[PDB]
Amino acid sequence: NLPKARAALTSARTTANAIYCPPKLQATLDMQSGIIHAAEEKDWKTAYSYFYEAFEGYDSIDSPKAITSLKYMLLCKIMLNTPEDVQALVSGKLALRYAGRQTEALKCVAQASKNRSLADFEKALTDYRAELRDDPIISTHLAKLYDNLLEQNLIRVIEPFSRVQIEHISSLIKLSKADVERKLSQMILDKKFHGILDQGEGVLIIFDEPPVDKTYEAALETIQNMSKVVDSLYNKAKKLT
Amino acid sequence: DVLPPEADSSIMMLTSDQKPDVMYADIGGMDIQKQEVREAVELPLTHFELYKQIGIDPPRGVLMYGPPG
Amino acid sequence: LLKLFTTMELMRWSTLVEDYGMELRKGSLESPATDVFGSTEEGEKRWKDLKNRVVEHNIRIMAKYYTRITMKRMAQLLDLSVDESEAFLSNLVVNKTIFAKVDRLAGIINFQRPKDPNNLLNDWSQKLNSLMSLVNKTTHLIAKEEMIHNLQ
Amino acid sequence: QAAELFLDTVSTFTSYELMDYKTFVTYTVYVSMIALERPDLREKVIKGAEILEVLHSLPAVRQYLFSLYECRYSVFFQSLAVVEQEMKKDWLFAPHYRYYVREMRIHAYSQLLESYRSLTLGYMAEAFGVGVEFIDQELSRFIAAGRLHCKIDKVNEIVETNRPDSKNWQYQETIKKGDLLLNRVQKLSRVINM
Repeated sequence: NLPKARAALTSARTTANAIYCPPKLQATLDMQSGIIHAAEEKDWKTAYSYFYEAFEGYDSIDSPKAITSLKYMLLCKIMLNTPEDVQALVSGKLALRYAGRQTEALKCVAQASKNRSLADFEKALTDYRAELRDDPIISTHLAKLYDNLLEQNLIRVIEPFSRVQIEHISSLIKLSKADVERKLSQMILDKKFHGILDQGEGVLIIFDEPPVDKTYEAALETIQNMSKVVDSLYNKAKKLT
Repeated sequence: DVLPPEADSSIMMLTSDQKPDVMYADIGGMDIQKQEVREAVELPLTHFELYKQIGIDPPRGVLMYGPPG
Repeated sequence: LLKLFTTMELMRWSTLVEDYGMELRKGSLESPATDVFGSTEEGEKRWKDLKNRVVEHNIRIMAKYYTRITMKRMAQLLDLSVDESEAFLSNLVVNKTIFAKVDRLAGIINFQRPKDPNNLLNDWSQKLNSLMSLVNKTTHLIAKEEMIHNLQ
Repeated sequence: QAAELFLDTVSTFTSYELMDYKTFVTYTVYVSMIALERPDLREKVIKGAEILEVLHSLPAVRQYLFSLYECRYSVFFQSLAVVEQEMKKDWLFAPHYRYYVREMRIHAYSQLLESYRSLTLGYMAEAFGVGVEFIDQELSRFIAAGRLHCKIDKVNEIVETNRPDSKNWQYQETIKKGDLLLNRVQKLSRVINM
C-alpha cells in the first residue's frame, strides 16, 4: 500500500524534528524515503544514495539489521546498472568491514552488478535466487534490467552490418512478431534505433539518411515574417486614413 | 576593427582536469553539511528561473582564510 | 607466401595447400611445420586461421572493387559454400574491417559505400580535378608547339 | 496553453475555487495526452515529483497513461471510453469531446504507422481486436481531413509510409503564406500615392 506507506512516512516528517535529537530518525526516514520514492521510480541514483546515507547511519547498530541492510543496497545496484557510485561504496573501508557469511554472498552480488553480461546474469540468476526473494519488488528490479539488457545485446548484433534478416536476428531473442518486433518498432519511436523493417521478405533495413537542415530554417523564418507585415499593417492604415 | 571578442590573453587556464584528487563522499554521511553545500555550489553555477522568483540575488563572493591547515 | 600478400587476385586454396602440404615432408628442418601443422589442436585452429588469411584478403580487395556482387558469385570466388560465406560475412563485419550491406532475399550484396549521399565530391572532382587536365591542354600544348615549330 | 498553465500543479494545492484537486489532475491529464508530446508526455509524469503521486492513486488513469507509452491498442478502445465517460458526463466538455476522440487515436496512430513502411491491416486487427472494416473508413476519414497523411492499400492489406515531409511539402509554407503577404503589400503599394 503506497499511499498508506507515504502517510506513515508523512507523519514521520514532523516526528523526526519533534523531539530533542532523533537520535536516528531522519537517517531512517531517508531509507524510508528510498522506498516510496523508489516505488514512485523518481531517480535511480538518488534512491540508491539514500541507501548510502542509511549505510553511513547504520554504523554501530545490531548486526542482523546491518547484515540485511546490504541486501537492499547492493541489490539496488542490480537494478540501476549505472549508479556510478559502485566503486565509492563497496571499495571504501566502511563497506569492507563485514566478513559475515550473508554479506560475502552480497559482496559478489555487488560484483554481479559490475558483471551484467546476460550470459553470466542468467547463470547467477539461479545462484542468487535466494537473494532475489529478499528483493522488495521482485519484478520491477529485474524487469527494467531485462528490458534494458535486451537492447544491450541487440545493439551488438544489429551494429556490424547495415541490413539484417528479421527472422534470424530475432531468433536469438527467440521470437519475432509478438513482442520483440513490436518493441523494436517502438525503438524507432524512441529514436534509439533508426531503420525500417520488411514484413514480406523479412529483411530489416537501417537508414539514418533523411536529414532536416535547410527547410525548417526557411519556412519558420517566413512564419515570423508574417508578423512583420501584419504589425506593419497598423502603420499603413494609420498614416493613410 | 576590434577583437571578436576575444583572443583573450597570454598564460593559460584549465590544467586541473588530470584527475583523481578527492572524493566528496567523505561528508556524504552528514547530509546536514552537504545540503548547504549543494545549495551553494551547483545551483549557483547554472540556474535561472529559481532566483528571480524568490528574488534573492546570489553573491559571487568566496573568501578562504584560516590556513594552516 | 608474399605472392598472396602482393597484388592479391585469386588462387585455388588447395594449390596453396599443395605448396604448404609439402612443408610437412620438406626437410631437413621440419620444425616450421611441427609447431604449426604438427600439432592437431593447434594446427586445426591455424588451418582455419590460414583460411582467415586467404578469405579476408579477398574481402579487402573486393571492398575496393564494389560496387556490388551477387551472393552466388561470392561462393565460387571464395571457394566455399554460401553458408561458410555468411559465417565469414558475420565474423569479419563484427570486426568492422569492411562495411557491408547484405541482402539475402535477392542475393545482391555489396561492400560499402555508405548510401551515396555524396554531392560535393561528385561535382568537385568532376569540375576541379578533371577540368584541370582539360585546362592544362594549351599550357603544355604551346610548350610542345615551340618544340615542333622550331625544328620543322 | 491548457497544460502549460496547469504546470503549477500542487503549488495551487486545494481551494474552494480549485474544487477537488484530484479532479484538477484529471483535467490536466486529459489535455496532456495530446498537447504534451510523447517524449514530454512520459517526462512530466515520471520526472515530475508532486504530480506522480496523485496519478498513481487512480489505477484507471495511470494505466491508460503508461499503456499509451506501451503502444498496445487492445486496451485503448476500452480505457479511452472510460475517459470519454468522464468527458461525456462533465460540463464544458460537451462541444470539445468530438475532436478529442480521434485526436487520441491519431496520437496512438502517429507512432503506429511510423513503425513500419509496409504494414498489413490484419496485423492491426490483432491489436485493435479486431479492426476489419472499422479502421477502413476510420483511417480513410483521417487522410481526407489532413490528419496523418498515409497510403493504406485496400484488399491488398498493405499500409505505406513515407510520408516524406522532410523535403518537399515542408518548403510550401514559405511562398504560400508569403503570397497573401506580398499581395497585401502589392495592393497597398498602389495606394501610395493614390
